[PDB]
Amino acid sequence: RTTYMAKPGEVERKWYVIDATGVSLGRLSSEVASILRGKNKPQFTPHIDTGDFVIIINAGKIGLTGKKATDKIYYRHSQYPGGLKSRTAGEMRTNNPEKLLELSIKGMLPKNSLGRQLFKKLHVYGGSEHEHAAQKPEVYEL
Amino acid sequence: AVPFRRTSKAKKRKRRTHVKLQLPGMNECSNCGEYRLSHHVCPECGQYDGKDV
Amino acid sequence: LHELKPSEGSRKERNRVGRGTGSGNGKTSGRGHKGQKARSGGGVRLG
Amino acid sequence: TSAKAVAKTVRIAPRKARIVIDLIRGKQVGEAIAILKYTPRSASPIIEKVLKSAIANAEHNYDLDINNLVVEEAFVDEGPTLKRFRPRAQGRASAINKRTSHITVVVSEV
Amino acid sequence: PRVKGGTVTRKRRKKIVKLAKGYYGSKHLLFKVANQAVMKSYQYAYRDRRQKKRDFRRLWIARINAAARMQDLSYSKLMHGLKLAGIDINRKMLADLAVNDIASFNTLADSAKKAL
Amino acid sequence: MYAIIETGGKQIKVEAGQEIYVEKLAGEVGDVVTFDKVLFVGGDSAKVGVPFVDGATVTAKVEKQGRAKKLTVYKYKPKKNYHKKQGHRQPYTKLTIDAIN
RNA sequence: AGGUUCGUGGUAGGAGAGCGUUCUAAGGGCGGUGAAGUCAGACCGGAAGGACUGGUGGAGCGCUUAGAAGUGAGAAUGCCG
RNA sequence: UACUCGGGAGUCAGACUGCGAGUGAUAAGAUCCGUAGUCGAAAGGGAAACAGCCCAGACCACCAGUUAAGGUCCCCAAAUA
RNA sequence: CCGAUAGUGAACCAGUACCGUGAGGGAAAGGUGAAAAGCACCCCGGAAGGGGAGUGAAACAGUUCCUGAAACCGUGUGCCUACAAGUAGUUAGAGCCCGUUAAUGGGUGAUAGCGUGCCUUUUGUAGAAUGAACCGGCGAGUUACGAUUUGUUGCAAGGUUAA
Ligand SMILES: [Mg+2]
Ligand SMILES: [Mg+2]
Ligand SMILES: [Mg+2]
Ligand SMILES: [Mg+2]
Ligand SMILES: [Mg+2]
Ligand SMILES: [Mg+2]
Ligand SMILES: [Mg+2]
Ligand SMILES: [Mg+2]
Ligand SMILES: [Mg+2]
Ligand SMILES: [Mg+2]
Ligand SMILES: [Mg+2]
Ligand SMILES: [Mg+2]
Ligand SMILES: [Mg+2]
Ligand SMILES: [Mg+2]
Ligand SMILES: [Mg+2]
Ligand SMILES: [Mg+2]
Ligand SMILES: [Mg+2]
Ligand SMILES: [Mg+2]
Ligand SMILES: [Mg+2]
Ligand SMILES: [Mg+2]
Ligand SMILES: [Mg+2]
Ligand SMILES: [Mg+2]
Ligand SMILES: [Mg+2]
Ligand SMILES: [Mg+2]
Ligand SMILES: [Mg+2]
Ligand SMILES: [Mg+2]
Ligand SMILES: [Mg+2]
Ligand SMILES: [Mg+2]
Ligand SMILES: [Mg+2]
Ligand SMILES: [Mg+2]
Ligand SMILES: [Mg+2]
Ligand SMILES: [Mg+2]
Ligand SMILES: [Mg+2]
Ligand SMILES: [Mg+2]
Ligand SMILES: [Mg+2]
Ligand SMILES: [Mg+2]
Ligand SMILES: [Mg+2]
Ligand SMILES: [Mg+2]
Ligand SMILES: [Mg+2]
Ligand SMILES: [Mg+2]
Ligand SMILES: [Mg+2]
Ligand SMILES: [Zn+2]
Repeated sequence: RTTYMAKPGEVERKWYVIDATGVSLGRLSSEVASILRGKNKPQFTPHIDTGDFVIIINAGKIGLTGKKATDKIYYRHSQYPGGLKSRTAGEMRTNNPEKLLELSIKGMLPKNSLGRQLFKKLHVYGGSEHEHAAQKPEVYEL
Repeated sequence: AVPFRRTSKAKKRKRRTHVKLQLPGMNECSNCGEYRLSHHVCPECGQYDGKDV
Repeated sequence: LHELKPSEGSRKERNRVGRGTGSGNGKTSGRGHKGQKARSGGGVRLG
Repeated sequence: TSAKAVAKTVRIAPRKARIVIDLIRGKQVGEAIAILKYTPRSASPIIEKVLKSAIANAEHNYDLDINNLVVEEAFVDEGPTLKRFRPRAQGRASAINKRTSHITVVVSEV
Repeated sequence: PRVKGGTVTRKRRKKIVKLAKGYYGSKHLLFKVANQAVMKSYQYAYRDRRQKKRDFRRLWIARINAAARMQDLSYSKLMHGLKLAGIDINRKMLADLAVNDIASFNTLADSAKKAL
Repeated sequence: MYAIIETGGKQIKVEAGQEIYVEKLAGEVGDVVTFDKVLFVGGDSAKVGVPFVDGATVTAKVEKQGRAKKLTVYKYKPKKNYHKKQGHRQPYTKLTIDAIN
């Protein structure tokens, strides 16, 4: 009958900067995934990308509670016999904070073509400066 | 040893993508104006390198 | 002779089995499954 | 405007003739004749005779310019098949298909 | 007399095969796999006539939630407040109003907020 | 200016001059139909009903009484020799909106 | 004919009402200004199914009420092409 | 509803779960009884997937509403109550 | 009663061809047109085969010749497709292209949700249990005479004939 459906390129998409200092990995990840999907707008359409772009700074200061710094593990398999590799969360926070944030965010996005499209709108920096001043991003508070 | 399933039309047409053949390497004869292969004697006048053969 | 109508209830239509499952007498034709009584010419004596 | 020629029930398998007929389509007739002459396949003489027959009856029946023709369409169709047998081991026989084909070529201007 | 089986088999099978237009390969050409595909399509359509209504209700609820969060509310609080105020506008109308005429949506949100 | 009205067991948003398809109503073609279950009137002033706006009506004209495009309902159960086929044709009334009062 | 109430998942299986095919009888029709068959369509009926329009075809075929059956196929490592 | 008389049957391989017993080792998705349920012959919702567990019995249509078990940070509808 | 897979095995040079040492077993195969008027002549080609011209109502009836379905093989083109994990559909849905037995119309479909063929046999099968390469034709509760029960009709303390 008569219900609204958004068209590609119709809803204007914004740029946001989020500071990651002292926030738990999962809490920030949930909010950022919800923003990327586009679920904060009434023009949300399940088969169209209506979300926004997100910049994250200070990713080296994300928070881990309990003993997650030494006891939480990330695994990879190369598909070769016996090729499993292991890596703890804390020393990724020290060495590759961007990979840590990207893995956490990716785990809670939809698993299809559209989800892989949405993953490309996220930019993560471990320091306090980014390269996207020409996009004029805006501060967003969790 | 034996095909488990029959092959569909699309799969057969995809496999037959490269089973075409090429186009001969020919050009016109400076003497008689006929077509001929490069580095070969002209079969219409018996010329090569501008000489009778 | 172009308007013949027999007395109602005097004639009924025959039942035919083994003619599809929409009739209720399809595959096994009212016989059930796998016995002596499911076979052609099967069954036992009168007593 | 157009002329055509057909060769019917030619004793050659349709695939082996199609592989050659593919590379004549949409070409100027003199270039097409040259292409057929220098392709060392067994289907080239048959297609050459069909194409020259089409050019000839274009010239004769319709008074068209024989120097401005192109090959409009060319194709191969299946004809009837001769059924043969080959004796194999153990006393058994296997089927053989001697296939034939109809070959059609059309020429026109521009 | 003898009845030979002509002209009915072809008619029935052709009808089935035409019902399968647009399917992949043999499924739009051959009767035996077309028959199966047509049965499967009918069953799927029967089930999806039920699933369509609940999918649309999910979409309306998500849109209303997004609209109400901008007015410092939740979907659950807003719906409870609209119940308390005697307002009987359903999800379809509320989501339509949210996307197209947000001012009336804010009016209704104020009414619900006062009802709480 | 528009309204939200209740008919056919559901609700519809309505403007003037708009063509509408609803569940079958009583009335010959050309008669005038009045809806009195008005929930909301919008445009430059919002009248919110609790649950209906008092004294408000909408008037429309009957264009046709029809049945919708045919649909086939089919069911089967695998390996149980069970199939069932049916046809459906849902009736409707078409109207044009005369006025919102 | 109209109401009121209670119902309407289904295998083996019981009961009912029908669709379509060939032939016969009577009535009444169509058809070289084009029959049957065949091809294509976005039409109609609750189902089995039934029309209409155009191409091909080139001589026979529907409808109504009855009657009689070599009476409807997707599967049998089925038979023939 | 029950019963009596008459026409037509199919069934005689059952499974799991809770409770009460035997056999077994106070094993078995074991075996054999009693008692109730579901499957068989039952789709829909929840247990990730999952005949037999939990909720609940599909005449057809709708882009309407309220609830059950189960749930309300993201995947994924609803409390970062 | 059949109408060319039917009716004789045999509608056609059929107990023939073919198989077997032999006794013996045992096929396939109908249709130009009303009338041969069965295409003089020209052109390409060794021919076959074509393109004209002519005959005919028709040659897209041209000596396996009425009609001419499907599988299967091709040529052309409107829409989609080279970051994607697919029982191939269905529901939602842009964009592009059309224009009907005219009606809340047709083709194709980026992307999103849901979704383990059909049959048989089983307590239980998507089943790694069975069967089917595909398309077409053929292919399974009948008849006779008795018994019993239900319905219908005629006559009724009677009813009914067999040869
Ligand atoms: Mg992890
Ligand atoms: Mg009778
Ligand atoms: Mg009957
Ligand atoms: Mg098709
Ligand atoms: Mg398609
Ligand atoms: Mg529903
Ligand atoms: Mg099955
Ligand atoms: Mg009946
Ligand atoms: Mg019929
Ligand atoms: Mg007559
Ligand atoms: Mg037809
Ligand atoms: Mg047809
Ligand atoms: Mg058709
Ligand atoms: Mg004709
Ligand atoms: Mg009889
Ligand atoms: Mg018969
Ligand atoms: Mg028969
Ligand atoms: Mg069948
Ligand atoms: Mg057999
Ligand atoms: Mg066979
Ligand atoms: Mg044959
Ligand atoms: Mg065969
Ligand atoms: Mg059993
Ligand atoms: Mg079962
Ligand atoms: Mg379930
Ligand atoms: Mg709290
Ligand atoms: Mg015949
Ligand atoms: Mg003749
Ligand atoms: Mg004749
Ligand atoms: Mg010559
Ligand atoms: Mg000749
Ligand atoms: Mg013809
Ligand atoms: Mg003819
Ligand atoms: Mg044809
Ligand atoms: Mg064909
Ligand atoms: Mg194309
Ligand atoms: Mg990638
Ligand atoms: Mg479209
Ligand atoms: Mg695109
Ligand atoms: Mg078994
Ligand atoms: Mg087959
Ligand atoms: Zn030369």
